[PDB]
Amino acid sequence: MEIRIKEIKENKLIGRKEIYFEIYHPGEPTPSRKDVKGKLVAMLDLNPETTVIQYIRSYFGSYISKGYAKAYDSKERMLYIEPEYILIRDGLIEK
Amino acid sequence: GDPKRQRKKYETPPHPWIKERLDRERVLMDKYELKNKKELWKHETQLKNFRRRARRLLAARGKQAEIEREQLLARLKRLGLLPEDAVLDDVLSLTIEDILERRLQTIVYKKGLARTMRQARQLIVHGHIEVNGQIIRSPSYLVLKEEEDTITYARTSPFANPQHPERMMIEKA
Amino acid sequence: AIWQGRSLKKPSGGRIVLARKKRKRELGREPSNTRVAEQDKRKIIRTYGGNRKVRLTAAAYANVFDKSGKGRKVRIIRVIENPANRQFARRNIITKGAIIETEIGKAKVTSRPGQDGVVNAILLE
Amino acid sequence: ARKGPKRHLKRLAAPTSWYIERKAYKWAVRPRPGPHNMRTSIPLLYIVRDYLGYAKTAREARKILNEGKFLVDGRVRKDYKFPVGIMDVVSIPETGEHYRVLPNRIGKLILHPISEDEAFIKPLRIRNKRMIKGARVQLNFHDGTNHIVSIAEKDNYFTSYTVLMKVPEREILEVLPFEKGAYVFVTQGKNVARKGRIVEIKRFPMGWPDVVTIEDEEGELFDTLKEYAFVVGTDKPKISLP
RNA sequence: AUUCCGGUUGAUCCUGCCGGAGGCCACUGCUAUGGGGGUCCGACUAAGCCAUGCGAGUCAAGGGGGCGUCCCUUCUGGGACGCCACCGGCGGACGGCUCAGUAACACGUCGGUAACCUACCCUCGGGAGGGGGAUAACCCCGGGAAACUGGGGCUAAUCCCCCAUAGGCCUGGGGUACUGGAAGGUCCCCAGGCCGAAAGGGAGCCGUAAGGCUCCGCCCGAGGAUGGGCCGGCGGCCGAUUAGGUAGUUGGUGGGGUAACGGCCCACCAAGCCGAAGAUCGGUACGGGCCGUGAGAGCGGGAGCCCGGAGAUGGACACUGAGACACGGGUCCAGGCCCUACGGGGCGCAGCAGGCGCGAAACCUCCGCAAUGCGGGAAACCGCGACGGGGGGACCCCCAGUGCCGUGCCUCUGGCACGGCUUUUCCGGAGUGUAAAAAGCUCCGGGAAUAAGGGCUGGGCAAGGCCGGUGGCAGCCGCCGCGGUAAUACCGGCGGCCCGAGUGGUGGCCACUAUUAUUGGGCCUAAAGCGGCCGUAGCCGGGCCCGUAAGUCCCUGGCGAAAUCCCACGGCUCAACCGUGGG
Repeated sequence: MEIRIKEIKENKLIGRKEIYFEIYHPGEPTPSRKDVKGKLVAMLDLNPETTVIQYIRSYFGSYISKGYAKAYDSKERMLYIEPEYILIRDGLIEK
Repeated sequence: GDPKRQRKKYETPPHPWIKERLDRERVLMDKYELKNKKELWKHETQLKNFRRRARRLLAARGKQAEIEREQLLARLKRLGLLPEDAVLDDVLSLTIEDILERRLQTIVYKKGLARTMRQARQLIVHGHIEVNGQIIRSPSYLVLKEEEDTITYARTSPFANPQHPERMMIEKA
Repeated sequence: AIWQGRSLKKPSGGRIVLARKKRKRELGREPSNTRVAEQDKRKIIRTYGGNRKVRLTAAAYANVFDKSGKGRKVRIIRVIENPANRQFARRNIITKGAIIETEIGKAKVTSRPGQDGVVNAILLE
Repeated sequence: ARKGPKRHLKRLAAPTSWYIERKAYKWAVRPRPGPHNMRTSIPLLYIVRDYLGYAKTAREARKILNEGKFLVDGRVRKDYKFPVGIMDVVSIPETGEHYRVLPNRIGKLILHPISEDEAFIKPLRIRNKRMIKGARVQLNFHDGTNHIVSIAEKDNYFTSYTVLMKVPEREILEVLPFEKGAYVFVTQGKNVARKGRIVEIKRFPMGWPDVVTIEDEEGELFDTLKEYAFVVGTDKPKISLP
């Protein structure tokens, strides 16, 4: 699986950066959220504890899976802004 | 009033049993390996809509009329039914066979990725044919001229291996 | 109550059947028969939209003006004539068209005591 | 069955001047009463979320707004139902972005970027003039705002004139009169978003509005309503309207 | 596709109707492997009746209390934050459901209100001075079967009341400063009166104090905005076996009332007003955007989505509020139910599910406020059977499957035998998806394995002169017509044809139908010229000259919401569906 970043936006009204990317993975299943987040943090040199993956969407009959994620400057702002369900899904919140 | 109801995109013959129409449609279905008569009627309706648009635009004057004429010609050329130098007169000369030739299964058979039209339909339905880098599983899809040359086996299907016995059998034809 | 809505008859002469119930906004109120008395009596009415109306039921004084802007607060004795009704003058009822008598003379009313809360009049020279 | 004011608004009945998907959802933000009409206004929530994309959900849009990070004209606005209309300046001091709200050629509202110096000017068309207590003159602008001047300056302002007003301090910069050759910009009608210079003014009996003829940069002559004609300069536009 | 075919005779040509042939909606027999998108599903008969659960709450940063924890000087009393109900503020007049009533300014459109109200919100110019009063919670005592509710003590407020001023309303005499197309309007000066405000309240940071700053707040005036009220011109259904209707009825003079004009109402004056160009009366019906059909003209429908109007078992009334004479608030009458300790006390699903009845005819007594919106709050945030998600259903559309290839056989449009191949679908699994699930999507293991029925077979109309049974009996038949011992027409067998996850039956609408005829039908003999004339309205009208632009044509501003309809492009695989532009 190869990750290619299609768009980076710097939102500072909310202290975050929005990342739109794609995963090229022919002949393989949809990558797990853990693996996607790990590779994204490794490539972008981000903080693992202040980044979330909004979604990883696999299309029909395609080897490209689209992906949307965010990276926050501060964990406090991350918790304040992001919903609880997405944090639970990403595993940041033990719940 | 009433809300919108999604109407059918194909038309049924005015008379269900006419010898000439029955024989002609039987010939077409046997040749092009269509599953049911509604596919043929859908293609006929597409043709008839094109001809109706051309007829309405021929006797129309206005800026919107010219824009629609140009758009219709461009769309037909993109579909690949008309030559690049065609005019509005050539639209009325189209036939059902022209449209039936642009079906994905027909183009697959012509390119030779399958031995027969039935095999081409099987490959399309099972996902062994890719459009661009994309897999499509609609045998009735009308391919576009701008891409017709990029149709090939999906890179993950067994038919992508020259060794595959079925691929060898297809090739030796 | 006093409904002040559409009439029940067409101008041609036919009848009209109501298609809806009476609405609270189309209701009126009983006439305020302002009478001559020894003391002023008035009440406050809350109207549509929370507005206020001052209704005079018994009137004792009157503000009389004489052709020059000068005004005097005088006492109302009796109603000489009230063309609005043939019995208002007899019953001492004050309305916008009444002609009243005061110690200074005859004065024609120019206000609406049922809507104003006061009685204003102009002397007759 | 209807007993009082409405509090909802379906997306399929939203004003045609908005840039909104009319079938993605069922409910739209009902604009709160404010400066401009509903026809030439849009709730600030849609600007924060859809137009600029700073937010993905109404919740975080409200969270952004409550921190006073969005400025309209020169005042910080926190109500997400606040209407913003034509010739309004939306400023985001944290980003340095300044936009002017203007109608495009199809009557829809769009945000045109402007400069920091321009961000402190808001033209106002004198919609009406009246008198108030103490013998003072009150001017009512196209956005519902009001100003007061002394009777000494009675003749300095007339209906259909334009006033350049610094904001949020509300100081009078200058007055652009409405005469021949005055640069104008159409804010409504079939000729919306078209600019030019005044040519002639025609009046009619009864309450029928006066009609003004305008000449565009290409020399063509068109017509519109005198109230639709918005003055923006004397010979050339004093503000950017592309 | 701007269409025809069968049927009146021994045979022919006409007029004329019936049937065949197509599309759409409702019910229904047989049958059925999937996946997507959508504005589908107790409208037709009963706007008939309902058990149970839910469908409107929010605010501790307005106020006083109670319980708990902590910090405590330490009998004192002070400070916090958790929970709790109470007063108090706002909302509950929107959203949701149904089409009864209504032939009407109810609806659509274009204009008026210079004749008017508006809580929430925006801007500008000002103000917040002095007093008073209870009462909830709490404590004591209770009753009533319940529903409910009495007495006493005690207190606070953004609770209530009063005083002052600012301010509102009327009227009279003056000046003409303002918007307007035009002032019973606005503004300025005098005169007489009536009405008549506020919470400098709360929170945070500072400051020794004083005092300061920020946030959310209160009151008056002038405008806006939102939401309305009212009014005018035009437009849209049938009956003459319904010809005269009206009597506050038409208009006026003066008043009352209304937020506002108005016979809306009152007193007084006259006889006016509507009507064969169809008043009144009667029948039916929510109006429109739109939907069905047709080459079009046109005809028919106008339940689901949007705007507007009405209703909350049938009527009539009122209180609070900006907004109601108010679906889940109140009073009474009429009808139908329920508890009762018999004294009394409650209720009406045309809200989401569910039940009874009615019927030919219509689903779960499910999960969440995560997305869109609404109310409340300074905010976080809480609530919402609105909405979002799933469940059941041959609701409408789109894309597919029930295998493919090679060889050899055959009674060759296909079945079989051998050897291969694929997994859309099927089963199991890992991820991704969802608020959580499920469905979809990528991948892995198995395997052609899990998947075709319905009508018809004389013509109209594609398909059999084949075989067994009945012998004017059973039966078939939209129409012609067939069956009487030789049935290609009935029942079945074997063949064959049309569509195909659909296919048939019944009712309705359009075309067929130039059998409603403006386009565009007929009246000598087939239906149809008054037995004949004169004339009222209406319709149709000789030639030339001049004037107006009502009709007519052209150009140009303001309109006729959105969705729906057509075209191009882009996004869900293409498509249905959505988005951006043009029409």
